[PDB]
Amino acid sequence: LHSQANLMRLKSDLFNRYPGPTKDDPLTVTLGFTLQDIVKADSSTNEVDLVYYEQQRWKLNSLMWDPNEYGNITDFRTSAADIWTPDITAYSSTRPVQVLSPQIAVVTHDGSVMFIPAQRLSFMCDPTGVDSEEGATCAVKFGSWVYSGFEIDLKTDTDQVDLSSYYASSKYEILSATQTRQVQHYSCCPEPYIDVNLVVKFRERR
Amino acid sequence: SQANLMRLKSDLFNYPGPTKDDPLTVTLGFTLQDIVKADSSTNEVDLVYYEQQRWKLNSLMWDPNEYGNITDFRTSAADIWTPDITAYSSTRPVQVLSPQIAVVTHDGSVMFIPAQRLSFMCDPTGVDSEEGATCAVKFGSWVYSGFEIDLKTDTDQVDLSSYYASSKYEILSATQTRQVQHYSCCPEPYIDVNLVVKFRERR
Amino acid sequence: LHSQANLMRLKSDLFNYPGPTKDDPLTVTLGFTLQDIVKADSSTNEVDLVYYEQQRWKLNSLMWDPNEYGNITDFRTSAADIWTPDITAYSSTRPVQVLSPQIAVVTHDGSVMFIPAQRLSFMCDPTGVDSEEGATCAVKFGSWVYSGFEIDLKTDTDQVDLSSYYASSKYEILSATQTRQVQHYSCCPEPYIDVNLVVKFRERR
Amino acid sequence: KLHSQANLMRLKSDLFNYPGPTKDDPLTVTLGFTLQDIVKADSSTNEVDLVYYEQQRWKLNSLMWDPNEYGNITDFRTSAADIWTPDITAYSSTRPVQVLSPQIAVVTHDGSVMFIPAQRLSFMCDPTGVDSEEGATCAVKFGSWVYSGFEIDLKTDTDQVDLSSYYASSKYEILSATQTRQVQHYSCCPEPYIDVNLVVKFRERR
Amino acid sequence: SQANLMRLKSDLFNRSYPGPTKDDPLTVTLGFTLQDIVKADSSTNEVDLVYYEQQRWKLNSLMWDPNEYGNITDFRTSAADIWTPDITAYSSTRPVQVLSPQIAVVTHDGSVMFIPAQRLSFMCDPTGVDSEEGATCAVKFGSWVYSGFEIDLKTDTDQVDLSSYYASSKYEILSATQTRQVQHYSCCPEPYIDVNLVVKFRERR
Ligand SMILES: CN1[C@@H](C[C@@H](O)c2ccccc2)CCC[C@H]1CC(=O)c1ccccc1
Ligand SMILES: CN1[C@@H](C[C@@H](O)c2ccccc2)CCC[C@H]1CC(=O)c1ccccc1
Ligand SMILES: CN1[C@@H](C[C@@H](O)c2ccccc2)CCC[C@H]1CC(=O)c1ccccc1
Ligand SMILES: CN1[C@@H](C[C@@H](O)c2ccccc2)CCC[C@H]1CC(=O)c1ccccc1
Ligand SMILES: CN1[C@@H](C[C@@H](O)c2ccccc2)CCC[C@H]1CC(=O)c1ccccc1
Repeated sequence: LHSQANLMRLKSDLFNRYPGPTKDDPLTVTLGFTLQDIVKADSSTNEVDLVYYEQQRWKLNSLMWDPNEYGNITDFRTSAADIWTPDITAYSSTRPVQVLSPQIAVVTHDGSVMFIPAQRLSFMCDPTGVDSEEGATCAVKFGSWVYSGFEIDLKTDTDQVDLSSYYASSKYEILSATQTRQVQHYSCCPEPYIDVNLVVKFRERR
Repeated sequence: SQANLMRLKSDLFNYPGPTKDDPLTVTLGFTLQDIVKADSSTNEVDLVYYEQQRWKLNSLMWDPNEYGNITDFRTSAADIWTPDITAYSSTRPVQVLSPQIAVVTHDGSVMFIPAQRLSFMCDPTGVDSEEGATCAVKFGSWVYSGFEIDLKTDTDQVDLSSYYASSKYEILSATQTRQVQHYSCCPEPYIDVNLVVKFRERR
Repeated sequence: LHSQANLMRLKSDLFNYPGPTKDDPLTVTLGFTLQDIVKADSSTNEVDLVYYEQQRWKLNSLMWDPNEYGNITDFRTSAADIWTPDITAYSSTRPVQVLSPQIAVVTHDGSVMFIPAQRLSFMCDPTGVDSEEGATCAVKFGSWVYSGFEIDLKTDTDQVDLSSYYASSKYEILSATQTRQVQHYSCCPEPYIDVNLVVKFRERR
Repeated sequence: KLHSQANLMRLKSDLFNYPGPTKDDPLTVTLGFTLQDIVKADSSTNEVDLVYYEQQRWKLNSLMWDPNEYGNITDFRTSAADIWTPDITAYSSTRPVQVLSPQIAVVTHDGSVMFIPAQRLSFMCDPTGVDSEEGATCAVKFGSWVYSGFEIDLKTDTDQVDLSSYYASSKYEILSATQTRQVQHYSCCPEPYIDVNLVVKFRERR
Repeated sequence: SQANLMRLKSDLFNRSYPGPTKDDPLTVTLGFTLQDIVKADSSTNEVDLVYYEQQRWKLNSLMWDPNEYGNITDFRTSAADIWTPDITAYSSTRPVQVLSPQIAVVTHDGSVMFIPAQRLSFMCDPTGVDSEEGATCAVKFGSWVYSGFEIDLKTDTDQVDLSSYYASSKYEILSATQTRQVQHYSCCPEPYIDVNLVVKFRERR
């Protein structure tokens, strides 16, 4: 019972009292993808639909505390709406992302945050060769829409997409799936933007 | 009578979810109402069902004698904490087919029974045979591990007593089973109730 | 401004109810006007209807004396500004699509009327629709969370209003009835009330 | 510049900080349709989809002001949500209307308001004969859902639907399109309701 | 540095913009980046595009001195925190779908840049797409409610940016131009400004 009034004393003290990153306050977001399924490939429009979850990690000094003086709370679940989250976007989506999981994140006492939204995405992809041995290869990069490498940097823990939850009876078998940090330039802006590029080769099952 | 109830609600409302120190057990039961569609071009199947959810909070307890012998009441689910029970292998956002209103009883227990339509990952191969198709989908808290939310069932049988009698697909069997599993994000295990459905096309 | 200010003052007073109970129960009267059977899907056994649903109920908490409020006898209000019953179609397969403005009318005796137009997909096997005998389907409506002890349902007629049915629909209506029923549900000991809409239809000749 | 926006921000504050029409204080709404396109005709469901915009004009004494007491301001743009708007609805839609334009109205100093939303509407319509020289004919009426002829009256400026912006390469050519005020009874209510009936004759382009 | 920023945004927002007037007009620069022609429907004559709409404008009310806010020169903010122009496609057939965060960048001289990604269905007869010559379609963009006297438009170039066009699209772009036009509409005596996007395209191979 005391435990609950310690948490709401913490949540109140952190929240009731962060404008996003700046070049003076740069931030690094670690990204990693777990591909659950390739649902559909449309060769009349060259759209492919993926189901996956995107693990996101970042850290802020604004959210730090000392467990010692909050009944030894080390972390808490909270709405993603109640905290700053990064605007990590797919570059070649052809439809708005459909969110498949609760929008709840976990804040740890070192100020570190973790969010793992599950999503359905339609993206630009030519499935030619998916009915052949070689299969088809498509790619899609993910990055902050409005924050350049000076404000938001990206990182991965591995270049292999997690395939351990891939749906074993999908219409499409995964032949490879990698995730790789890149740096590119864009017409709007002198400054470079960071992406993590998701490349997947796939073909029709047996 | 009415004054008692509007006093009770304002008293009870004016809980930050479960913690390791204060865990919660949620009881789950499924009632399968219809297998609407089986798509063999994308391997997706669409179900209409209820998700019975039961849990209990000390913070929602009261003495009926102090509130005109009121023992329970209806409230919007938005007025109370509800569990983030999610299908692991959905391919589209869940569509809610019923009012989201729960019932709280004086012992702090809550019952909530939403109707939903879910598209999930399922290969219907064999649905046009005697032996039918078989698919599974597991349900659980997205963000709470077994240390914060535990699950249980009262029965391993999915309720088929209202299943639509003229559906395109007849149900051969449907079971609900609690499992424990690990996920890459986290060292703590997460609990699920796995729904396994066997079905085929109607005569 | 004098009748305008009398209405501001009235809506203030009334709006500034925890739903029905066993002690303070409620009767909702329902009627359906079927405008169209839009689509029958025999690959999924789903049929789509367009109709409007007249709802009536009465709260003592919405009563006022017109003499105290400039002889105002009734007013239009947003459905969100008042309590509305949770009348739900039992066998829907998609969320209900609202086709009309969500505005109710409250009268000085506390009665309320609300008449939402809706597109509904519900579970229906349309087999026989291409024969002289036609197809037959049913969908029942009722409170999701209130039993017969908290909400009762009534109809004025068992005939669905077909006077606005689309004359050039793909589907011709052989009959349409609306019938009050009392039934038990697994969740609960106490029976719930429904109004059962039974439509009989065939492909246009 | 600064001053004229000081006066505008004043006016809006003063006007915004009306319960709809009553029998004692009824309102006349003028309606006019501009048909942009017949997008689709579905003879499997007898539904037709139109894109059009709906000109709405009405006048309120509560929105009246003196231009001379507010820096010679004679009108302003405002969010359609910041004011009362009429609940004009199609009687035979088969799907919720989709709004294709910003929801912004213009209020003039005499209390008059104009609002011209673009919409896509599916409504009940048997396209039988769209592939003949005579074409198909369909009708849909528009009116206040909850206000009778005692509360809201409807009028048109012309019985001709504006076809000057009809899409020249539509799948369907317009033979005629008219808008006509009618009076009718409905089961719910002893009071008659007003509608403007839009009658369109069309055929396949060839 | 955090403090200065949260001091600025606070200063700019909770202490003042009512949109443009005839007395205080605004010029918006528009540029399009065509990403993909996704679909061409010859049964309904609709074509779906994915594109950016680069928008620039400038407000005196959004100006500040960097020396009074720790030499801050710009900042990111949600599109909802500020006024944005109501730039609309004239001939869309469905509501626009937003594909990117709605976040803008404000600079100390009061200038704003906003680059939303969108998918649009618009009116387009794709006859000829299966030929060497291809199909031609056009769609104009402008303020829905502001005339040339309130909002003017300009382009930075006649060339639609094709440098990110999807290389394996079903349709290859033959040309794409963006041209400012002036037009009168039935509602209003004043002329309304548009930027007209004209795209020539054909099936790939
Ligand atoms: C750079 N950005 C790209 C998208 C890009 O962020 C991206 C890169 C990789 C993966 C996803 C998105 C497309 C056009 C929009 C711009 C960012 C942008 O919107 C902006 C706005 C105002 C000032 C400065 C920048
Ligand atoms: C564990 N979880 C699974 C979903 C899982 O909760 C589940 C299990 C069974 C049935 C449905 C969902 C997918 C990936 C996301 C993680 C949980 C998760 O989102 C999280 C976020 C921050 C900190 C700790 C955990
Ligand atoms: C009884 N009810 C039916 C729906 C039922 O209300 C109904 C009846 C006729 C027509 C439509 C709906 C489906 C399963 C859910 C339950 C109501 C229900 O959700 C509930 C929740 C907590 C305590 C007691 C009851
Ligand atoms: C009159 N109305 C018609 C629609 C009608 O307004 C209409 C007429 C022409 C074109 C469109 C709609 C359908 C059924 C609903 C009723 C009005 C209505 O909703 C109501 C509600 C409470 C009290 C009194 C009236
Ligand atoms: C002029 N306008 C056009 C749209 C037009 O702004 C446009 C032009 C080019 C490209 C897109 C939109 C269609 C009909 C609506 C009117 C503007 C309009 O809605 C209005 C409303 C009240 C008072 C004055 C004007």
